[PDB]
Amino acid sequence: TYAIVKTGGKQYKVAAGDVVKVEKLDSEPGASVSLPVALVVDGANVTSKADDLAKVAVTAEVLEHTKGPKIRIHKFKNKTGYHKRQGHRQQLTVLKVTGI
Amino acid sequence: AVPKRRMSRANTRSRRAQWKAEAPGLVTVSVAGQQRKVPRRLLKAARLGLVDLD
Amino acid sequence: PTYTPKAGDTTRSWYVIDASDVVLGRLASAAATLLRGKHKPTFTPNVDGGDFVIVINADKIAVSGDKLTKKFAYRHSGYPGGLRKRTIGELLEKHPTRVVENAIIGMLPHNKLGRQIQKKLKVYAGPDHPHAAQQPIPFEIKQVAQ
Amino acid sequence: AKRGRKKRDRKHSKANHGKRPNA
Amino acid sequence: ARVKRALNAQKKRRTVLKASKGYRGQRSRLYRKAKEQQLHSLTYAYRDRRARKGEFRKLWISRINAAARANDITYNRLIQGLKAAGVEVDRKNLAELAVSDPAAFTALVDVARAALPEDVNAPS
RNA sequence: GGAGGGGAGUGAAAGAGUACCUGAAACCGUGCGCUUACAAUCCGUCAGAGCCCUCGACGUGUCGUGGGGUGAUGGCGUGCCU
RNA sequence: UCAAACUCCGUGAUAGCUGGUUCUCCCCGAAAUGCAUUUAGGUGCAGCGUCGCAUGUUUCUUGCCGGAGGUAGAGCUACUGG
RNA sequence: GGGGAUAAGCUCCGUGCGUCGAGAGGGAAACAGCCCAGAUCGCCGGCUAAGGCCCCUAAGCGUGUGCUAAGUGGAAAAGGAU
RNA sequence: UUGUGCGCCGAUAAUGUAGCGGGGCUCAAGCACACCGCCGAAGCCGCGGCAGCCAACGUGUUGGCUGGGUAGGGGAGCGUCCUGCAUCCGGUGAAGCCGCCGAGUGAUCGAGUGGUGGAGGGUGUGGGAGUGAGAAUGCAGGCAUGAGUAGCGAUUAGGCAAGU
Repeated sequence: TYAIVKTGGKQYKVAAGDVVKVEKLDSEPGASVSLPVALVVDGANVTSKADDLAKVAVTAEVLEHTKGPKIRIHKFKNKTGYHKRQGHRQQLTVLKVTGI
Repeated sequence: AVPKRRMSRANTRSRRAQWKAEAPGLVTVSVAGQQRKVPRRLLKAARLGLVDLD
Repeated sequence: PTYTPKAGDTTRSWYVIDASDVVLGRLASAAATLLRGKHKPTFTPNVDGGDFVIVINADKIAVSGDKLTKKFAYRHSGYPGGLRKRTIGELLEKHPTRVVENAIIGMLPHNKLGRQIQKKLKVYAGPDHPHAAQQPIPFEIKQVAQ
Repeated sequence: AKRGRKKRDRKHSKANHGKRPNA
Repeated sequence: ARVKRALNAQKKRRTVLKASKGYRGQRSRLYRKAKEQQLHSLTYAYRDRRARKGEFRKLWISRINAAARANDITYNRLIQGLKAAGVEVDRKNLAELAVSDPAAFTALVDVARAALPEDVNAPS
């Protein structure tokens, strides 16, 4: 009994109790959010029509706001003398899916 | 002619370890009542005292 | 995270393909698909999961056109002027399993894994095979219609 | 001679659209 | 005001050398040769991060097409059906359904078959 | 035999012993963990099985918004400066 | 060491010549053309870059309107020739 | 367009022609100058361009009507040929 | 006989097939015309982070366009040393060196902490620089690869017993 959730432009397969890392949302930690659904499987049956999916939404709570792994970028091209250094850390929000 | 490149670490040690020694095979002989180990080549002499045992 | 096969997740089964009157190119591509485990949905490029493929009746296999006499199978011993060739017709008479093997061997990846896949292909000239204890599942070459 | 004609020929490929550097 | 360049220069030598640990041969001991690797190492990564997205999308297609042909439907038709049927599951989860729980995938295939046209070669 | 060293002492310290403050890097060993004798490798990078160590929660070992070390195998990949 | 020895000094000789010039990011971003040159692998001015000030679409694209050519083509009892 | 032998990956010109120079990514097996397209960073989301969809290799041993017997496809001339 | 679509011969080099990338294909996986999908990049879209130019209003947020780049022009910064002034740490252990755990868009940071150490350091705001090297067949010191390799310097020649 799981569902595929659209958030941040990406679809994650979640169920009750799973913990996911999605793009940053405007919700303080401890708050609850609701997310649309791309598909729901309940036992053997499958809900795939756009109409019934719009009726159901996945509720989840925001655990905390974290940062991703550090990305170090050193662009370079030989015989020229072109170095460019720049880091990056993506801001991530981790949710705990409570119920569907 | 001369070596063109600096031989790497893996290639140096691979050939170097072939430069080793083989320990002699020692047998036990009894001289004057004490047991000392001499190579089997020198077995006969050590019984006649021709071999000095420190 | 996408699912990746663990230690004991892989499984094998035995397929026997009757090579009689099948086109060499068509039979080989079918076998090369099986051996790489392309049919399973658990496919992973760096882990082999192909199913042992037995090819029987390997000497009756049909080659179209004039390729029975005008297609050569070359080989070089490394010595100067050491290039010796055998037309397919001759190669079928001496040892027939070679024609099927090579045409499959050149269909698989050429890396170290493709060398491991080859261990799972047994091909016999006669209509009988010794692997009856493994219960090969007879396999046939169809094409899914679209 | 063999090398020269082959290079000018492989300009006719579908993905080159009939032109190639150094002819 | 003579300045000895030991403190200011040793700083960048530690960064590269510590970050180049695990390399084979000289590329793990000497700052000059390690820096030559860090130029390549961080160029390979930035190229492989972009290529990883295309690579992983690919692996999923291979798993989809393998399971789609097990249900007797080619992949290109299966996608044409799903787009027409209004199912918008991406390839990552479609490959996930195909491997883990095959029962749902058969349900999805049957949806794709229904929404396909009667004669797919029609000039419609 | 000496050189040198081990006890015992001086010393706050002998990781201050007249080769002596602090004691880096190249270079040279020793011990331990992983890996390697069918294999074409600008020596990395992205996936990644297995083994070993660690931090938590739950029993005998089994997962996790985990961390480390090795990396079998696949994909990509033509040194730096002038 | 000899088609004009060695050492010091002028002296840090001078080279339209070869080499070298060390930390980071942000924005913009060319030329290999013209004229002249004891000149052609140099340089000066112009052309193309950037920064500041001034002027504001004057730049550019499309439609329409007014222009002058002498190429492509064609023609030869229309000229000069064949 | 000139020079050349209407040869050169030749040489000298014109072009609000392109690209490389000073440019990554996809295609052409590899292959600065050809074709698609100008990289602010991250994503294990989606649609396409050139090019492809039997296996290597991603997606069609796709559907309809024909043609080829030469592996033509997967190099070439005057000319020969029921 | 005429015009056409595909073909045949002409055909022909020197390491090894070698004028499809390979296997293979005429049971086209070849050619021509129509039709149907799909794969495909750092292109376009989705979600998030940053910066430049401009505008809207505001006592710095929002929005819109833009962000490949060598020679080169402009702006802003990290690190090191010496000093004015003001402050704080240090034999209850500074600097330096080796680690662990982390941090920043970059040079880099750690008044976060372990080990070695034994006497000076940090910060704010100004002043001044012998202030940043990977390369000049660059200079000095230490140490590698070749390598336990070549050699051990004539044309005479050494041997045995005993001793220390």
